[PDB]
This record gives sequence, structure tokens and C-alpha cells, in this order.
Amino acid sequence: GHRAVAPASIDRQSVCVKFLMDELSEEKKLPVVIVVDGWNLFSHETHFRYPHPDFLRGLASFNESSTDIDLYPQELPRIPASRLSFVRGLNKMILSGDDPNKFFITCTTRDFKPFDGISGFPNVETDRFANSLDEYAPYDPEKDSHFHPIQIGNFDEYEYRSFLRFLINSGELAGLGWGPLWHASSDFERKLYKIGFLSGRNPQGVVDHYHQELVWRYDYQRTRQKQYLLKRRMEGMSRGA
Amino acid sequence: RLTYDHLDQLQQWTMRATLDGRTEEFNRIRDLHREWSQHPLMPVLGDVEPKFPLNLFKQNHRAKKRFLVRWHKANTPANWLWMPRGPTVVTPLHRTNPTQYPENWKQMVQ
Amino acid sequence: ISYMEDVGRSVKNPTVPGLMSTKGMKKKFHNLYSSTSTKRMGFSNPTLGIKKV
Amino acid sequence: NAERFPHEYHTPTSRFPPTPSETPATQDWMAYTAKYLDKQFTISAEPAPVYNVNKLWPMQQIPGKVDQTPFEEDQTWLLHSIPVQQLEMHHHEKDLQDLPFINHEQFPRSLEWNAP
Amino acid sequence: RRGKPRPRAGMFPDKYRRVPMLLKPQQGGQQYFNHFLIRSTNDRLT
Amino acid sequence: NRPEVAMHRNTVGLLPAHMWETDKKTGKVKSVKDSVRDYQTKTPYPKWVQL
Amino acid sequence: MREFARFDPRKSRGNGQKGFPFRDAYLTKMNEANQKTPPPTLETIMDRAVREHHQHARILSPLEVQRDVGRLEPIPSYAGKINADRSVFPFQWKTEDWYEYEVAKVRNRRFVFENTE
Amino acid sequence: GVHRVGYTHPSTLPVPCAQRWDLRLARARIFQEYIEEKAPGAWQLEDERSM
Amino acid sequence: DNLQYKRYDWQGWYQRMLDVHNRNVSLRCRICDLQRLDGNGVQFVDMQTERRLRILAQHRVGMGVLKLDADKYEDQADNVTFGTTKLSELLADARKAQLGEEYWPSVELKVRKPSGQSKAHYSLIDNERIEKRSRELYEKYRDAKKRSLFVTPMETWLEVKGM
Amino acid sequence: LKIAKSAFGFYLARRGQRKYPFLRRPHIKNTHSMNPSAPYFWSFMTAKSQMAFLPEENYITGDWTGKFFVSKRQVYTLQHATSGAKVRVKSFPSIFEFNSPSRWNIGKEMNTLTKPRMDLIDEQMLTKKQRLDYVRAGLLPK
Amino acid sequence: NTFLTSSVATPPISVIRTGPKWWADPERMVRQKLMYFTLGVDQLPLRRTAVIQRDLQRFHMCKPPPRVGDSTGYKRSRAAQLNTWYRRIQYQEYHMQHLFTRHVWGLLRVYPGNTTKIQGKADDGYVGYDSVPFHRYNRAPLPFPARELYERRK
Amino acid sequence: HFTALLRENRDHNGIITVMGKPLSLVLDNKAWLMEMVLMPFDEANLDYRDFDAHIVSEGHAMP
Amino acid sequence: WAKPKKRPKVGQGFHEKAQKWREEYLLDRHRALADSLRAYVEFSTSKRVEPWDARFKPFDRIEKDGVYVLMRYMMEEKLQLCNYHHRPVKRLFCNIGLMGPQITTKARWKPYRFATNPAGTSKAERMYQRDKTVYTHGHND
Amino acid sequence: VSTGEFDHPPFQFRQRHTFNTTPLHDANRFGGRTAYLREIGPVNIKKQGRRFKKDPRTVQFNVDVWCAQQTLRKRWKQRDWEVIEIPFRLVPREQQRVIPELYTDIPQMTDPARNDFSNIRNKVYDREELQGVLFPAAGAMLYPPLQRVDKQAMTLDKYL
Repeated sequence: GHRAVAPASIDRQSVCVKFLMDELSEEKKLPVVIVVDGWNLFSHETHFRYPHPDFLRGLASFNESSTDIDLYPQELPRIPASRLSFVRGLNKMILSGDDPNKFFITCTTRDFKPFDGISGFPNVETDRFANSLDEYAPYDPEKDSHFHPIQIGNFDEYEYRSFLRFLINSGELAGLGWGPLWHASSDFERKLYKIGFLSGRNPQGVVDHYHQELVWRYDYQRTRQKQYLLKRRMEGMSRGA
Repeated sequence: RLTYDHLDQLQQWTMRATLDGRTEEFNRIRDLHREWSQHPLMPVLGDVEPKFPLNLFKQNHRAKKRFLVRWHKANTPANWLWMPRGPTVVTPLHRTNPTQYPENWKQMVQ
Repeated sequence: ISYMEDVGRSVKNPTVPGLMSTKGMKKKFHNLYSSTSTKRMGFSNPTLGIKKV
Repeated sequence: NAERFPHEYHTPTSRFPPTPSETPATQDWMAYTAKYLDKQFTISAEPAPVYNVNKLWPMQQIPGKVDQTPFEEDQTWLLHSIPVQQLEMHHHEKDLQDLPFINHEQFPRSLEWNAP
Repeated sequence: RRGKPRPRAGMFPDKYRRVPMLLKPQQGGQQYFNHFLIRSTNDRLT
Repeated sequence: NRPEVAMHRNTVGLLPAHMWETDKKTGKVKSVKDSVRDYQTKTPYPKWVQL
Repeated sequence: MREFARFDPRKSRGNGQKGFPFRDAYLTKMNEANQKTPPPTLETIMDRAVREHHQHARILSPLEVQRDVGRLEPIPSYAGKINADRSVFPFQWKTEDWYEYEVAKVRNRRFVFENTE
Repeated sequence: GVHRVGYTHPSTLPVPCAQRWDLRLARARIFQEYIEEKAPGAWQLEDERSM
Repeated sequence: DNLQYKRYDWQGWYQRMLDVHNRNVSLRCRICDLQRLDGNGVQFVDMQTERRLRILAQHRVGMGVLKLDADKYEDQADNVTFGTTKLSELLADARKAQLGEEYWPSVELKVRKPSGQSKAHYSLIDNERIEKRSRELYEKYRDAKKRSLFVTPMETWLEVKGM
Repeated sequence: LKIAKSAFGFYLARRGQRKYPFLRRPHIKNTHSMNPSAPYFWSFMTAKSQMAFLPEENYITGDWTGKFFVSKRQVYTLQHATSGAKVRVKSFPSIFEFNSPSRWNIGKEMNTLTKPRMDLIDEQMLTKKQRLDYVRAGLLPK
Repeated sequence: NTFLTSSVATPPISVIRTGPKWWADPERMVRQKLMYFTLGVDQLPLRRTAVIQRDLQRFHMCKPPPRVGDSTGYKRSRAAQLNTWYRRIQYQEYHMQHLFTRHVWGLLRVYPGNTTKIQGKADDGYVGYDSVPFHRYNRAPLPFPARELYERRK
Repeated sequence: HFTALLRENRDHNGIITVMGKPLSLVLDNKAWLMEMVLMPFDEANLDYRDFDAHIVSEGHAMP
Repeated sequence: WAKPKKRPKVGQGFHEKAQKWREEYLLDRHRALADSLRAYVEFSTSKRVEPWDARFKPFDRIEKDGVYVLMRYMMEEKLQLCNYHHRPVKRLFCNIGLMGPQITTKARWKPYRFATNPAGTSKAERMYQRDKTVYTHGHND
Repeated sequence: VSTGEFDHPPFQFRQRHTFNTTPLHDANRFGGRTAYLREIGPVNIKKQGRRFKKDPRTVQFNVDVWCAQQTLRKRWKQRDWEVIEIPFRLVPREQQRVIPELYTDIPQMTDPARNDFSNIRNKVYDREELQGVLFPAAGAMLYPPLQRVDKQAMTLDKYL
């Protein structure tokens, strides 16, 4: 399937995905786990669009074919993901009964750009979302798929704690963190609490604010601790002398 | 200008590199970092970057910037002697060569 | 003083002299900008302006 | 020969963006598939609710007229023939009180003032 | 300004003149005071 | 057609090449023949106007 | 807030902007994501229970703490009483509804029946 | 996309009801209103700034 | 004007100016008082009469109050006339909902695109015909592949009219 | 104003190089009115629609004894060429005349066929100082 | 990379003087850190910079500590010493960043701004589609279309 | 001009909200902005999770 | 406020000089216009370089694969018909829909003045080598 | 609450490509649309320019149109639905009321009695549950009925 000189790769691949999915549907004895991330992309349309029919009829001159394809851009209906050969295979296995050989443990991506009802133009230099999808369309696992919905939340404090501890400390041990500068940043507890507030315990948020911790301006702790340690040292030198 | 877009591309590249067992570009990068990140030494009293001498040109004059630009153009990072880069330098904070990095771990066992 | 460290000193004058020559430039003082005299009446005191040489 | 040149003859009733000439099978994927790609397809058009479907909404439109729907794909906006404001700009009401800088007022009524 | 020299910095009104003294610098970390007081007293007894 | 929309749809058949005089080498237009003298039109005014 | 307590839609008729309910409380109530409040998460509930059962000292809410070294003050009657539901507070809302609220409230300033029975 | 606007007369339905276009016309009679036929449906734009 | 423009030649045209500036007459009524028994026993304005009323006059309704602003004429007299005319006219039309159901304005529902579960059957449409076909197409492909390196869908099941 | 080129030179101040609100300058002088465009030829400095009627000045409005120059916004018509009559336009110094008819003129305004700022510069209308300055600009030879 | 055009280069000290505005703008420092971290390389120099600058910003409304009269000029000499030290740490950082970014672009198949060096690919500064037809600092003519630094497939 | 409405949450899940949006999104995940809003809960030696705040903009509104 | 000094007299024979200069300025402008319209239409009809930037994707990819495939077999006739002028090229790519959303967002196109060069252009100097006696607004070869 | 750019930055001394600074009409602003406002090169003020392109008011207006477009576009990619006009009798019970037009009354709650408080305007209905209403002609259902998940059923998440 995938070993060929291009262009041949492109059709070989087509034939091959078809017959592969025909192989998997024909096998009843061997456990098969299919894991697809962001199923919600499969249950609606691709961002692809059907080619304007005039690409298919051939042409003489643009002067009079009575044709717009070169004049104005227009939108044609989206090509639903259920018309993708691969997804066609997967769906054919879900919907047909008599295949309890397979288990889809599958997931949803919410990854799209934010839209609040006004949208400016994204500043290209600073943007977190440039690689996100344009979707802006709502999705429910229940009505939009045949799988059984499970709901995942944010970390609770136990998870959150174990996780943050990992990132920070195991980070340092790998030499990826404050290191010799350790006295600059505050101690674990403080960080845990503060990152807690910033992220709201969301995992993506936790990772990100762990990084952004570098720039915290308003944390005073190491300052007052230093001050205290110092004053106690000098009281020790005044008790000695 | 480094864009988040570039960062995500960087991520996919780095992942894909990890999974193909390529240690090379990692080692190039590690060498670069080791060479140029060594902690700059404290300058001796009486060593400061020359200002532009007063009472030469009017305050609003182009000479100022010109002097700055040329002075900095004169000192290239190859000319920075206050940062200790070379084979001579001992680098207490870093690993020396490829052998000592985790992807070599099977040689570290007994 | 933020960020203290134990690092060694560097060599005296690590910096290479700039591409603009400061030497060949003559320092101007009195006539540099233009001023307006607050002198109310009488001949301006010659000792200040003109007297030496 | 006037319709040979699209951008040249514009009456001052004409409006951008110009609407494209129609196409038979285009309205949805099932119909498109049926007429062009695979021609043995059983369903010639996806299920059509007997009651009226308003594709431009809230906007009402004259029935039987060929029309366009607001563009979802940024490209469709940027690559269309929509012009930019070039001359001085005009508002039908606001033209009387001339510019923003000349603000003509007949009477000094409170800007909040409410007609009973 | 115009064909004349710019004044020396101190010839201008204070840059931060409109920002109240409590703000420059901020004294923050008031939370830790009590802690370090009890700490130092316990220490003394030791 | 103006440059904006249809520009590539222009044809060389719009060119009144018989109206001018061309340099063979440059492919450029040197002179213009006289327009008004030999000009014959059945329609000074539109067809539907009778004065 | 008081106004929104006794607010009724059917009373709003024949009034101007006055007929409109207090913005935020209302747009909050309209939000369904707000209709499900989180329970008091596991670490919290355990911790409280430990401290009042095992260690014999009940956790005080910040309003029950005595913060005057010199005085002993009556605990405010709202102390640990008012309960927490996203539906009431803090205010949280969908944007579309917010837009529609605002615009609508500008349009209607002049619709009033002054003369009423 | 590009579609033909359409109208289902109330006699054709398997329950009669008043179509919204009809009402639109009733309104346009009552308060005299110019229906702009060349109005593109793709141009609906709320004015972001003031709205 | 009691002040300046009160007593001299300009008093006339100023006064007139102000009267023509104020010629707006606002005409209000609640839709609660339009629902009452008419002299024939029918309810004058009922639910559907109100639906038809509200869709008829768009922004001319708010807070359950109909408000018509008549500016058309220079003087207030004629604007009460014009206003009453437009009101009785609008009621005339809106009352049509008592003639039968064919005038009850349709409800506008937002009906979702077909859901995912239903969109899945989009891959199984005409299943058999498509499979049995895919074998013959595979044949035409296996044979086309002997001549040339790349086989387009346009050499198989796709038709592009030449001329 | 410094030099009085007209009546108004007595009344008006220049006020330095001074900015006016967009597209409003008190004295309209179209320096750009003849500004060659091949592709834009029909849309530039002309009727915003091809479907508009010619202006007022393409027609005799009333009983006229006659006129000296026709206004500059009068569009050149095929008859302007054919009829062989005096076609005069008020330009500076005095008047411009359409003498040598051509069909390339037709359907444009004589606002467009008359160069407002000429490259020919008389030195008889210039002060010696002015002539010096124009020499600075590399306009006048010297 | 999106911004391709010819550019105007500032000397390092002036770039650093922008302080909280650009050089130390929290956002920018963060995405640099993200770069380093993703490469599996510590950020020491960046961390020194953020320490220095965090402190700079904290105290920016305060007056400098009293200067008592010295014939010796030790307070002057020492505070100056400290100063050029900090300058030098930040030169190390600024350099570091420019370096790693040119390199990381080298791995990402990225085209820089005009007249920029990429260590392994374009030794002489790379140019394509400049306002000027020749290479600016080579004084050599430019080929059309733009020069390609990387092999075709993606 | 902002106006903070502040209440005490007995359930220990607190949240802060600006113009009806979660503080995380409003100040846009920039940490150095949000810590400022955290600060008074620190200086009062309090736990932020015991408090719900919603903040209202009375000044010039902006995206 | 100085009293404005009076403007000197016009000159002699200048009215005829000016009449003449403007007159033949127009008779020249006719060949200017003719030549420029020829140049413009000639430009319109003749072929141009590819408007896309091969330094970005979905274009950098080998000419035997990806986009180019989509171009060779499906779009070719159309692209050659419009002579690769960038406006209809981009518009056709919009309408082909198999790239669909990316044409504006991900993909990248040569700046206006570069995309205007004649087919077979080698060196960038070709931008400044086009005829300057003609008024097409940079729309001439 | 969008972080994008709604405003055309004011004209000043010419901005050139720098750290922290780009040209005013540079390609990267407004998704490239600044192409429309760009006069390239060392412009000669006396002889050359296009006036509207340096004018604050005009430029800003064009930008506001562009922004309006973006927002429109995104609100219309947001829709998965159509508006169908269904006669009063057949329609679900919560719509049997009177529903004032947009911006007319307070935003209205769907069914405050049954515990749904939500905008009726933004209430969206499934094409499956209206099947019998929308396609009476078809006989046998063209869309197969929704499968719903039992909330009382013991499944993986219930720890069973």
C-alpha cells in the first residue's frame, strides 16, 4: 500500500484502504481495538467541498461558456466525512450488527478557535490558536455518535497535585527547570495553590501556567523568607560576638 | 519572529524525531546550548561600555546612534571575552557528550 | 542587587574598540547651541567673551 | 454585447457581491453525487421538508430569485469582487449635520431627550 | 526643544509624581509576617 | 474588461489595429491614422431617433 | 438584587427599560451550564470531615473566624448559611443572550404606558 | 451556497398556514416600503461597532 | 418661545419652525386592551390575531405595546388623522387570523441538520450495488495499471465530458 | 497670499502648508484631471455609471445669443468632431481650442483632454527670483 | 515564517532597554521558554534574564539609593560594574534566542526575513522577493522565482 | 471602572468571573495579569476558593 | 500680512504657444493611449508565471504529488485558459473545493508585482525592464 | 471578548521592519486585506499617491467592513440548522405560545414551569423528532430514529 513511487502511491493507497477495511470486517475471532481521536470530526463534514461541476464538463474559452468559475468564488456543499472511504469502512463496521469483534474506544477534540460574537483579525505574531480548526459548531457525543458517552472532567486536587509535582520536580531533576536559580521561584505549596487558581485545574491550563510561572511578578515569598533567614543569621552573629 | 504556529510545528518535528530513534539533531542542539549558555563572568572594576562623549554634536544629532551601532557591530559574539566558551572551560552544570544523555542508557547499566 | 552568583572575574578590557573614532573629533563648548542674552543695558562684559587672546 | 463584460456596466441599482449563475445539482451533496459523480444513485435529492425552508435568515427574499448565502470561508470573502470605500462617505440622515467635526444642531435639546 | 538644549532630567516634575507612596515599591507579602514572628519566637525558646 | 474581475477575458479582437501604424521590430505603436474623414456610420444618433 | 428577587415577566408589560429584569442575575438564570452546580469536591469534604471528627475542631468559614485580637464579635447571620449554586451567583452567561438583552433594552426606552389603571 | 429562493403556497401544504413572505408583503402594503429586488442575501452585516 | 424670538417679525417663522419640528405624534395602545369582546361576540384580538399583528408591525411593537409614530405632515392634526388611519388599517389586516387557519402565521423553527447517527448511514447508501460495482472497477483498474503508472478516478468511474 | 494672481490674492491667507478634511479643499484645481490610464480609461474621472445621461452642458438650455467657451465638463461627442464648429474651453492663459478633431476623444470630458499644468513655462510671467527657483527645481535651463 | 521583508537591525543594548515593553514582555519570554523546553534544553540564560528584569520592573517607580560624595568613585565604579554585568547576561540571552531561532527554523523548513543567515542552509543572508532586484549585501543579482533552501516534499 | 461583587462560598468551590465570563478567558490566560486579581486574597491571608466574585465593567467597554 | 504684490503681465505670443503645446500634447496622448491599450490587452492575453509561492505549503511539495496532482489532471485546462493571471487562478482554486478552506489561510502567493511577470522569466530584474512609455499601471509586460 | 485587532493604527513617521515594529500596510495585518490600502514604495507626495489610502476615516471604515465580514462569516459557520416554517398546530408544545420578535421584549425563557430556562430564539430542534411532521408524504421514515443512552443503565462509568 504505502511503498511506491509517487504519483502511484495515491491510487495504490485507495485500493489498499478499501481492501484493508474489507479484511477487518471479515474477521470474527480476533479482538480488535480501534482508537480514533477527535471522532467528532468524523461524524460531520470535512472542510473539503465538492468541485464546481464545470471542472468536469471541459471548456473552450472563458469568454462564453456561460461560466463563473474564474469570475467569482462560490461555495458548494461540504463533503461529509461519511463519504470518506476510510470512515466509510469504520461506519460500515459500527452500523452492521454481527460484528461484536470490535471495540471503538474513541474521543472528541474541542480544539477549535474561540469565537465570542465578535472576532477581530488574529494578530499573527501573537496567537495561541493558529493551528486550531475553524468549526464554531456545537457537538454532542450522544446524538451524534453510536458509541457510549463517558465524561471526563478537570483534575481534582489529588490528580492535580500528583501531576504538578511531577512536572516541576521531575522537570528539575532532568535539568529542565530553575536548577541553581531555585531560590528565585517560590516553593511547591505556593506554586500549587497559585497555579490552581490560574488554571482552574484544567490539565492543558496546568501545563501552560507551569510554564508561564517563570514570569510571575507579584509573588513575595522567597523575598520575605530570605529577609527572615538573614535577620536570624545576624542575631546569631550578635549572640556569638 | 517566533510564532506559536512555529512552536507547534517544532513539537511535531521533535516528536516525530524521538520516535524514529534519531539522536543526531538533538546532540547538535545540545552542543550549541552547552557552548553559548556558559555563565558570563563578572567584569572588573573600571570596565564599562563606552558612551558617546558629550559636547561633540548637538543632542539631537545622528552621530549618537551611529556610534552605538558601530561600537556594537565591532563587538561580535565571537569577540565577547566575558563569556567563557571553549574546550578549555569546565561546565559543571551540563553533560559533556552524547554518552551521558538518557537515550544511551543501556550503556550505563552494569 | 538581584541575582548574585560566585562566578570568576573576566580579563581587563574584553571589549574591542569601536568603529567610530572618538580621537579625531574636536570638542565644542561655548558656541555649540544658540543663546539669547538677558543683558538689559550696557556693553557686554569683555572679560567673559573676548578678553584672553 | 453588454453582459460579455461583467464589471463594466453597472447601473446604480446594481449591488456587490454579484450573484453567480445557478447550477442544477448543487444545492446539497446527495443531489450533486447523484447527477455528477455516481449516476446509478437512488436518492436524487436528500429529504425535502414539504414546508418552506428559508436559507437566508432572518433576511426575507423574493421567491423564485436566484441568491447567495453569507460566506463561511474567509477566502470566499477576500477573493470576491467586493470593493472598498474610496470617496467621501455618505449617510442619508447624517449628511444634513455635515461632518463629525461640524456637528450641526438646530436646537439645543438634551442628547438624552425622549420624544413623548 | 527648538534650537536649544534639552533640560537636565531633574528639571522636570517627578515622573511618578501622581502615584501614591504606598505603591512605590509595593510592600507585598503581608501574609508572611505573622508566620515569621511566631517562627522567630519559637526559635528563641530553642 | 477592467483589471479587477474579467481582465483575462479580453481578446485581441477588441483591438482596432487597423486604426494605427506599428513598428515591426518593437511591436509598438508609432503613429495613428486619421479617424474622422473616412468615417462612415449609418447611426450618428441611435436608430430609434428621428429628428 | 432585591428587584430581581420579586421580578416577574408578566408584570414587565407596558413599562420601558423599567420592565427589564436586573441584567446579570437574569442572563445567569437563563444559562443551563449554570444549572448544574459542582458538589464540594472530594479533598474538601474529606478534609473537613477529618478535622471535625478525628481532630475535634470544626473548620470555620472565613466569616466565622475572629480576626480581632482584642474583640469578640457576633458572627454575621449570613455566615455559613447562604449556599452555593451557579444558577444564583456568581453571574455567568452566554454571549448571544447578552447581546440580545442589551440591544433590546436600548430599543424599548420609549415603549411605556404612562396612563394605566 | 447559491440557491433558488422558494415559496410554498398555503394551498399546497398538508395543513394551511400563512407564509412569512406573504406577511412581508402585507407589511409592505401597509407602511409603504420599497422592496429592493437586487438586494444580495450574502451582504447582511450587522454593524459591529455600534451594535 | 417666551424669550427672544417671542415678539418680533422672526417670531412667526421661528414659531412655525418649532411646530413643524414637533409634528411627530406618537400613538400607543396595549395589546391587552385589544383583547376584548367585540360587538358581535367574537374576541376582537385573539392569540393568532396578535401573532399576525406582531409579525405585521415589526419594531413598531415592544413590551406588549403598539406604538405608531406619525411624522408625515407638518401639523399635529393631520398626524393624528394619518396615525389613526394606519392603526385601523393595521388592525384591519391583522384581524384576518379570525377568518380561518390559513392566515395563522407560521412558526419559525430552527431545525437542526441531520444528526451524526443519521449521517453515518450516508456511507452505506446503496451498499450492495456499490460493492459489486467496486469489484468491476477494480478490474478496469488492474487492467489500466498495466499500461500506465498512475490511474485516475477519471479513468475509472468518473466521467468528464470532453467537449 | 504673496503674489496676487487674481482678485482673491487680496482677500486670502495661505496659512502655511495646511491640511484640509478629506476631499474638501476650498479651491478645486484638478491637476490630475488628465492622468493617462489605459485600463481604467472609462472609469477614471468620468461618469460613475455608463448608463447615465450626459451633463447639462451638452445641451442648449435656453435661447442663447451664443457663448465663448463651453464648460470643461461637457463631454466630447462624435458631432464635436464631425460638424467642424468652434469648440472652446476656458483654460489658462486664455482659451483652449479643439481644432484638430479625432475619434479618440469621444465620450470623455474635455476636463480630461486639456492638460491643466503645462510643461511649457513662460519666463515673462515670472519674477527674476521665481525664475531662479524654477532653475533650482531643474525646470528652467540655466 | 510570515514576515519576509527587508529589515532594520537594532543594536542589542537598545533592544534590551525596551524592558517590560518588548524584551521583557512576559508573553514573548514565555514563548521563547517554550521553544527551549521543547528542544530538551535547559533555559538558564532566559531564567537569569527574567530574574534581573522581574526585579527591574518591581522597583521601577523608586528613587536610586543616596549617593554620598566620593573622591575615590567606588560607589559609582561598583554599581556600574553590576550594571554591565547584567547587560552582559542579557547579551548572552539575546544572542542565544537569535541563534536557536535561526536553527529551529532550519529544521522547520522555514524561510526567514530578507538578508538573514541560517547556519547550515543559507550562509550568506537569504533573499527572495526583495524590493530591490539584487542581493543587498552581496551585490549579486537575484534569480526568479525565490531561491529554494529545502528539497521539495512536505 | 470596575465593580466587584463578592460573596462567600461555603462549598469551597470559588470562581471569579468578569462580565459573565470566567476570569481565565477574560484576562486571557496571561498569568501575570491574573495573579494581580489573586493578590488581595493573599494579603488578607485568605483562601481564594472560599470566595465568588463577579466583576462588572462600568467604563469604556472594549473587546 | 504684507500687501500682495501684483502679478506681472502674461506675455506675448504666449497664447498661441500654449494653444499649440496643449493641442499637440493631446495628439501625442492619442498614440500614448493607443499604444498603452495594445500593451494592456496584449498583457491580458499572454501567459504569466505561477502566482503561488513554492516556498510554503501546500505548494513546496514535489510536482509529482499532492496539490500538483490535483492541478495536472483536474484543473489544467482551466488554468491554461486564463493564462495564470493571479485573480482567476486563485478564484479557480477556490471553486475546486478539494483544497477547500486553505487557499487564503494556509497557502501563500507571490506579491502583486512579482506575480505579474511574463512566462519564462528568469531574473528578478525583469520587474524594472518593462516598458516605461506606456500607462497600463504596471499591467504591461 | 476577542483578542483580535479591530483598529487601524494611526499614521505617523514611517514604520519600518524591526523587532517589535512592522510597516503599517504590511501583509500580515488583517489577513492580507491591507493589500487594498497599500501604496508601494518611496512615494512622491507632490506628484503621486491615492488620497483615500492615507485618510484615517476612510481606511478605518474599510477595516470595520472587513471585521463585520469576519464576524458574519463565523456566526454563519456556527449554524448547523435551517429555519422551517411549520404551521401552529403541528409544532412542539413550548412553541404554542406567542413569541415577540427580536429585540422587542425581554429575552424570553422557553419553559420556566418545566424547569427549562433558556432562550427560545436559540432553541434548536432535531430533524429526527419532526420527521412525522416534516415528511408526512414519505410513509416509512427517511431518517432512522435516535438511539438514546440509558442513564440508569450500569455501564463502565458507573464502576460496574
